[PDB]
Amino acid sequence: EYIKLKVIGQDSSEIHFKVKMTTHLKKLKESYAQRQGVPMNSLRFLFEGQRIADNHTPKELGMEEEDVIEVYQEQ
Amino acid sequence: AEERVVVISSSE
Repeated sequence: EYIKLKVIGQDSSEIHFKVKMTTHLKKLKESYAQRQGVPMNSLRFLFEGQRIADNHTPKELGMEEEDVIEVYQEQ
Repeated sequence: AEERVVVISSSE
C-alpha cells in the first residue's frame, strides 16, 4: 500500500510524496532535500512534532493518507 | 505554485 504525505517547508511550500507503507522515510528525506537543494543533515523532519528517524516507516508511525510532515532547520 | 507529487520507489 502507498499513501500520499504532504511535506510542509519552513516557508509554507508543499511537496507531496507517494510512499509505500514499508519504505524507510530516509528516502523521502533525501528526495525532499535534493529538491530543495540543501544537505539532508541541515533539516529535521517531524510528524506530530516528533522526529522522523531514517528507519521509520509510515506503518511504524501510524501515518495515513494526506498526513502532514513538517520540515524545520536542524538544531 | 502547482501541485507536486513525487513517487518514492521501493528500492533502497
